[PDB]
Amino acid sequence: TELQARGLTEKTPDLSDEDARLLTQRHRVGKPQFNRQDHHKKKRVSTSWRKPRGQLSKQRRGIKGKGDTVEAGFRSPTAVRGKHPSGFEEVRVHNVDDLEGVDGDTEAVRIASKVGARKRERIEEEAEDAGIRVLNPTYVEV
Amino acid sequence: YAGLRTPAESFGSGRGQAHVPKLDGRARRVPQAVKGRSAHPPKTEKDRS
Amino acid sequence: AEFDADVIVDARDCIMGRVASQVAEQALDGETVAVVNAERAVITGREEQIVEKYEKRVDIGNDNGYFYPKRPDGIFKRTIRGMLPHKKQRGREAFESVRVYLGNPYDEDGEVLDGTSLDRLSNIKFVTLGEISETLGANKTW
Amino acid sequence: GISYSVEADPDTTAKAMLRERQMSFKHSKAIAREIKGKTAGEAVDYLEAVIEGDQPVPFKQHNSGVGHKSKVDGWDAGRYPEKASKAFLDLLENAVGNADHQGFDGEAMTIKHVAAHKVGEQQGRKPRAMGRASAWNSPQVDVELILEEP
RNA sequence: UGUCCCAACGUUGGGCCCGGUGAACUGUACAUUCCAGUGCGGAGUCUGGAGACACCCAGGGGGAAGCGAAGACCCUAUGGA
RNA sequence: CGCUCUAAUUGGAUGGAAGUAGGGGUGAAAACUCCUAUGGACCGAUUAGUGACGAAAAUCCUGGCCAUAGUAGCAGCGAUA
RNA sequence: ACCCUCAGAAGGGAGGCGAAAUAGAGCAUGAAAUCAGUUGGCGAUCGAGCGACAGGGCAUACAAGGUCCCUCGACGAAUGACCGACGCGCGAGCGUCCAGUAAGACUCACGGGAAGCCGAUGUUCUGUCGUACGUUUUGAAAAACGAGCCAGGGAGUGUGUCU
Ligand SMILES: [Cl-]
Ligand SMILES: [Cl-]
Ligand SMILES: [Cl-]
Ligand SMILES: [Cl-]
Ligand SMILES: [Cl-]
Ligand SMILES: [Cl-]
Ligand SMILES: [Cl-]
Ligand SMILES: [Mg+2]
Ligand SMILES: [Mg+2]
Ligand SMILES: [Mg+2]
Ligand SMILES: [Mg+2]
Ligand SMILES: [Mg+2]
Ligand SMILES: [Mg+2]
Ligand SMILES: [Mg+2]
Ligand SMILES: [Mg+2]
Ligand SMILES: [Mg+2]
Ligand SMILES: [Mg+2]
Ligand SMILES: [Mg+2]
Ligand SMILES: [Mg+2]
Ligand code: NA
Ligand code: NA
Ligand code: NA
Ligand code: NA
Ligand code: NA
Ligand code: NA
Ligand code: NA
Ligand code: NA
Ligand code: NA
Ligand code: NA
Ligand code: NA
Ligand code: NA
Ligand code: NA
Ligand code: NA
Ligand code: NA
Ligand SMILES: [Sr+2]
Ligand SMILES: [Sr+2]
Ligand SMILES: [Sr+2]
Ligand SMILES: [Sr+2]
Ligand SMILES: [Sr+2]
Ligand SMILES: [Sr+2]
Ligand SMILES: [Sr+2]
Ligand SMILES: [Sr+2]
Ligand SMILES: [Sr+2]
Ligand SMILES: [Sr+2]
Ligand SMILES: [Sr+2]
Ligand SMILES: [Sr+2]
Ligand SMILES: [Sr+2]
Repeated sequence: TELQARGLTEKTPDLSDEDARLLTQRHRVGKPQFNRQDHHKKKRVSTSWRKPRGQLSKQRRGIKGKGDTVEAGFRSPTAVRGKHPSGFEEVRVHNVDDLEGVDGDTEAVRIASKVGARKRERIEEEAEDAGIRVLNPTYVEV
Repeated sequence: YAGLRTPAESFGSGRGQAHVPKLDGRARRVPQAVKGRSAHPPKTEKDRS
Repeated sequence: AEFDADVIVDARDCIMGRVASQVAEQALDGETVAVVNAERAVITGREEQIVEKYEKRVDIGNDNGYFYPKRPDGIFKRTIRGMLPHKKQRGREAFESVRVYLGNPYDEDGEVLDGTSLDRLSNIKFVTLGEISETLGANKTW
Repeated sequence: GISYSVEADPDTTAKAMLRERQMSFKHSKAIAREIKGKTAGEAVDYLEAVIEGDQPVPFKQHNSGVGHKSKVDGWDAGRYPEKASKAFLDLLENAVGNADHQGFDGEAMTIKHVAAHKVGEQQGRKPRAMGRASAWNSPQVDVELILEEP
C-alpha cells in the first residue's frame, strides 16, 4: 500500500577515526562553484570551467570578487576524495557478476542507468544477500 | 577542389561587411564559410603505411 | 504629530556639529531622538564667513536641483543627514527616527549632551542657527 | 499549431480554437487579457461594443504612440481593434455552440482560459528605394479558449 | 518689393485621434540622472556629494566624443597604378 | 578530461538504447555519474590505434529569432474626386 | 466514417483508427534564442559589469543527497582575561600576583529538538570586494577596436629533405 526501496537502504560503512574526520572536513569546508568567468553575463557562455586567459582578465589577475581560479590547493583530502556523502566508496555495476569482490562494509554499489528492470531485479536481490547497499534502489509498492 | 569552384570575390571595405569572398550575395570558398573549402582535410598523398 | 522619542536633546547653546554627531550615533544604535530648540543651536567662527558658506549652498543649483534648507529646522536636520548613510536602509531608518524642532513642543525638558555645550562667557565668535536663518531670508516663524 | 496549454475536465468544460488567423497578434494578446474571466455572453457584448467604438481595449504592453482613452480604467492607452475582435467573436460563437451541443448553458459559462499564440508570419516583400526590398509580413495567430461551468 | 525692421492672419497637403495594412536603421551588458573630481589627460557606469515614486502622449534635437563609411588628409610599407 | 571511427578483450538495451528537459551525487578542474519525465533503437568500458577532435570573439559564415513597433510609409507631382 | 458548428471540401468541437495522432502530411526525436499563458521570489522612495564569498526572508511531492540545531560534558593550538590584592604615574593609564588560569577554532559523547527540517535548488535582502570579455597597448571601464541574440559551421595539414 506504500512505496519501499529494495535492499540495505539505511546501511552505513565503517570508517577509521581519521576517515570520518576528513569526510566531515570535506563536507564542512566545501569549495567554490568554479564556474567560467562571466558565464552569467552571456547565454552563449556556458558554466563549464575555462582558465581565464585575457591579459586584462580581472579573475585571471585574481581580483577579489571575481571568483576563485582553479588551483591544486583546493583539492579534497586524499583519504576521502571521491567518496559518496554517506562515506561509502562507489562501485559501478552493470550486472550480477560485477557484485563479486565488493566489500559491502566499505563499498556501496551503483547500477548503471542503462541496465534494465529485469536484470536490475536480479542484481538487487543478490546485492542485499551479499550485504551490499545499492545507492540507486528500485521502489516497489509493498 | 571542393569549395573552390566559385569566382567568389570580397567587396573589401565600404559596405559595412567583413571582407569575406561572396558570390550572388552568398559567402564562399574560405574555411569559415558554409559551403567553403576544408582548411586541413584528409589527403590522398598521405603515407598511411 | 506626536513623536515618542527615547531621547530629547536640548541644542540651546550647543555646538551643532557635535550634537549632530552624537544624535547620529544614537539613531544608528536604534534610538528615537528629538532635537529641541534648534533655533538656539550654535556654530563657531566669524559670522561673516559662516554665512558666506550657507549663502553659497543656497545659491548652488540647477535643473536637477540642490535644495538646501534655510530654517534652523532643516539646517540641523540636514547636518545630521550628512552623518548618516541615508541612502541605505539602515541609514534611512536611523535618519527617519530623528526629528528637529523649533522651540520645544514637549512638556519634558531636553537634556544637554556632554561635550556639546558652549560657554557664552568664554566665547564671542559664534553664531546662532536662528541668526543664520534670518540672514538667509527665512520667515522667523519661531 | 498549438494544443490546449491548460488541462480541462470534459464534464464541466467546452473548448474552441482559431487557427493561423492573419490578424494583429499584439491586438490579440490585448483582447484575450481583457475578456478572460468574463462570461461568454459578457465577452460578446464587450467585443460588440469595441467594434462599435463604445468600449476601448486597454493596450498595456504594445502601447507605443497610443493615445489615452478616458474609459480605460486603471490604465491610459486603449484602442478599438475591430478585426481581431471579430475573430474572437467567431471563436466565442464556436465555443458557445459546442457548449450548447453538449447540454451546457453556453452564454453563461466562464472563460476559464483564453490566450493567443503567434504561429508564424505569412511572408511578403516590399520594394524600397535604392534597389532593395524589405520584409512586409502578416502575423499568423492561433488562439485557444476554454469555457467552464460557473 | 515682407530680404530686413517684425512679425501677423489666411489657403491646400501632412502632422494629431480612429479602422486596416505594415517595414527598416540600430542593439556587449547594465542604464532615473546632475554637479565636481578621477582616469590613456574629452565618464549615464569609477569617487564624493546632490537629486530621483512608476508608466504613458506630443515636441524641438543638448549629450550618448549618436547612426551611416576598416580616414579620401598625414606618415609608414625594400605596397599598387 | 572530452569527441570520431578501427582492432583486441569485455559488458548494457523493447523488463526501454542514444538524444533532450528538470533534478540528485562526485571530481581543484576538463568532465564523470545517477533519478524522473520524454523518447522508441541502438549504446558503452578497458587497452592499442586513427584523426576533417573541443570556440565567446575573426565589421567571421549560414540558419532561426527578439527589441525596434502596431512605429515610418500607404499626403506632397497643375491629374485635390 | 457519422454528427454539431460555420458563408464554408476552410477552421473548430465531439468522434473513429493505431502501441503512439504530443505519429494527421517538410507528419522520428524536437535544444537554444524567443513568444503566449501561468507558478515562485522581488516590485510604483529609489541606483547601474548584472556577480564571487558570508549570512538572513520567502518557495520546495517522490526519486537520485541526509543531515542540522540547542543545554551540558570531553579534548583544547596560537592567543589570552575580568574581578581582587599590592605597588607606581600630574594624568590618560601601567606594573606584580592571581595565571599561561577562565576562555579558546575544529572534532567527539550524553540528553533534548527540527523534516521545508540540514544540504541543495529558485529568488530576494544585508555585509565585504567589484567600472565585462577578447584584442591593440608603456598604459583599456575607456570618449581605442569587435559583437543585436541563439544554435550549428569556423584556424599547425601533406610530401620530400635536414637536424
Ligand atoms: Cl593533483
Ligand atoms: Cl536648485
Ligand atoms: Cl548612503
Ligand atoms: Cl571668542
Ligand atoms: Cl507581432
Ligand atoms: Cl577536525
Ligand atoms: Cl601548433
Ligand atoms: Mg551563460
Ligand atoms: Mg564543403
Ligand atoms: Mg501617437
Ligand atoms: Mg531600380
Ligand atoms: Mg585603415
Ligand atoms: Mg594624397
Ligand atoms: Mg609604381
Ligand atoms: Mg580489456
Ligand atoms: Mg562546435
Ligand atoms: Mg519611438
Ligand atoms: Mg516532427
Ligand atoms: Mg579567444
Ligand atoms: Na560553381
Ligand atoms: Na598515400
Ligand atoms: Na565650526
Ligand atoms: Na540651493
Ligand atoms: Na508596457
Ligand atoms: Na483611465
Ligand atoms: Na479612465
Ligand atoms: Na510672406
Ligand atoms: Na539629441
Ligand atoms: Na555585421
Ligand atoms: Na537564500
Ligand atoms: Na586589436
Ligand atoms: Na578590454
Ligand atoms: Na576613456
Ligand atoms: Na537586426
Ligand atoms: Sr535508463
Ligand atoms: Sr577606405
Ligand atoms: Sr562614539
Ligand atoms: Sr511598451
Ligand atoms: Sr555614484
Ligand atoms: Sr520629432
Ligand atoms: Sr575543427
Ligand atoms: Sr520583427
Ligand atoms: Sr489622396
Ligand atoms: Sr511627394
Ligand atoms: Sr479528436
Ligand atoms: Sr589549555
Ligand atoms: Sr555559434
